Order: sequence, then structure tokens, then C-alpha cells
Amino acid sequence: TVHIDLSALNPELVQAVQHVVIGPSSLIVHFNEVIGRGHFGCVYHGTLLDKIHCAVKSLNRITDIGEVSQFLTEGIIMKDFSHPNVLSLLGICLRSEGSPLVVLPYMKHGDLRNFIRNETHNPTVKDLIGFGLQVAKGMKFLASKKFVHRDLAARNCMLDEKFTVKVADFGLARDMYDKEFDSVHNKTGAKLPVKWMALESLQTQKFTTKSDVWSFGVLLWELMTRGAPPYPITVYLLQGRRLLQPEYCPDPLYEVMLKCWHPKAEMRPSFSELVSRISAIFSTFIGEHYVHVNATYVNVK
Ligand SMILES: COC(=O)[C@@]1(O)C[C@H]2O[C@]1(C)n1c3ccccc3c3c4c(c5c6ccccc6n2c5c31)C(=O)NC4
Repeated sequence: TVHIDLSALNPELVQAVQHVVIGPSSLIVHFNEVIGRGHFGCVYHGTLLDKIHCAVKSLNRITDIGEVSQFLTEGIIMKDFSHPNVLSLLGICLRSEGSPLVVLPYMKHGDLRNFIRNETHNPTVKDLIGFGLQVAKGMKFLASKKFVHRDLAARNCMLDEKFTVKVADFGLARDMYDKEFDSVHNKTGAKLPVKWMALESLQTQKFTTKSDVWSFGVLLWELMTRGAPPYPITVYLLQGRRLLQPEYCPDPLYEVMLKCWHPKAEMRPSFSELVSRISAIFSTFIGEHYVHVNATYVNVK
């Protein structure tokens, strides 16, 4: 029931965010065409004009000026996170009574996990490695900004009409699949995706680019299994265990996954090194090896 007067925002902040703001005459939200919903609010199809098909994330109302301010600040920072393998922020709107919109690109093929799981899709080893390379490129960029993702997973990357992978679920593009999984940014989550988290993250809450590299290794395993659930966990890993080599995963790529899960965080490869190594492995394939699900992983949750 709380009224919020947005004129209480700091005028310097309002000026600073203007280049991120999409005016109402430039945006049509297609309220009859829902893309998906969660605790956060709802994502609708949209049209943005100079037209362009977009996704409009409508957040629950914000009634605290400090929280509004943090949202605008995040908008300014995220607007500069521009890379072909990172989901872009097209802009924001803040309507009467604190009703926020985050305008994002529309991703024809949805999330990467569902895409590779779909039986009607026929990926090759080359394709799946190429998806992994794209993710490594997006992560190299994020790491260059000193940004630690925490939430890297196949479900949190999206695929557009050109089959370009965009690392997602960060910044104002957070809250992906928020009924299935809590964010690794949530200190007290009851549904944390522990199967993607580095050992030192599980044990001592240390989150770094090197723990992102661990998550990336799990993501590579997701790709090569066509979206099996990992380990179909701290005590398990400490027995001396890792994810098994996928049946269609090339040996050099499995060696890379093992490096990503090095027990010493400092000894894991950088995302720059991963882009280099995976680019080389990718280049050896010609698209003749079709990848299928492991019978013992099908339908496992
Ligand atoms: C139940 O679905 C989800 O929770 C998603 O994370 C998954 C689903 O909508 C959610 C809410 N989602 C989101 C949750 C939070 C922010 C963005 C999204 C989101 C986006 C897109 C899509 C999408 C595209 C095609 C099919 C399904 C799609 N979804 C999204 C986006 C998109 O194209 N761009 C952003």
C-alpha cells in the first residue's frame, strides 16, 4: 500500500541514468504474451523502436528510494557490460509508483539447457563445444570487469536466433528460474545449486573468478551430456571424486574440465586460457559426430 514519490531520487543519479532510460513512446509491452514468470515478477514479449523484438522483465513494485537508487546504479553499470556472449541491457523504465521494467533482448531458443535437452535438436560435438567456447568468451569478458557471476550454469545462458550464446542471470537480468533454484548470491538460500559450486565456495563462502571457472567446468559437462543433471556434495567431492567423462566428450575437453575443478583455486585456468584451449579443440572437429543422451541419465532429476 506504500506510496513512493520518485522526485525524492538524487537529481545527480537521475541525470546519470538518463542514457539507460527507454521512454514510453519507444516501448510497447505485449501484456497478452507472457514469456515466463517467477517470484521476481513477469517477463513479457515487447517491441522496442529506433522495431526490435525484446523481452520485458517487469519487477514487483519498489517502494523504497534506496532500493530504487540501487536499481538505477546497477542499470548504469550493466549498460556498459557489452559483449556478443553476454546478455545486454537494452534499457530500463521506472513508471509511476516504483514499477520497474528491464528491457532485454529476446532469445528465440530460450535457455541453453532446455535447448540441448530437446530430443528434436541434433547437435554435434562441434556444436556443443562451440557453445562452451562462446560461454568462455562471455566469462572472459565478465572477469575482465572484475565481475564474479556465481550463477553460471547451462540454464542461465540463453541462445538467440543466430545460435549465439549469451551468458545471462546476472545484474538486472537476474532471477532466472527462481522457483527451481535460489541464486548463489543468496547467503541463506534453501535451494542453492550446490552441484555447480566450487569446493571452497561450499566450505568457506569464497566466491571468485576461479570459483566461476569451477562452475564453467560443470557447464561444459552439462553441454556434453546434453543437459543431464550434474552428479546424477561436499562430502562426495572430498572422497576424491569428480563428474565422469561424458560418452561423447573428447579426451582433451575432459582434461580441461578436470583443470577447472583443480583443488587449488589458483591453479585453475583463467577464462582467457579456457578460450584459447577450447578454441583449439573446437577447430579440430567438422560436425560429423552426433551427440545423444546417456541412457542412465535420461529422465533423471
Ligand atoms: C519459468 O521461466 C523462467 O524462470 C525464465 O528464467 C525462463 C523464461 O522466462 C524466465 C522467467 N526468464 C527470465 C527471468 C529473469 C530475467 C530474464 C528472463 C528471461 C529472458 C528471456 C526468456 C525466454 C525466451 C524464450 C523462452 C523462455 C524464456 N524465458 C526467458 C526469461 C529472453 O528471451 N530474454 C530474457
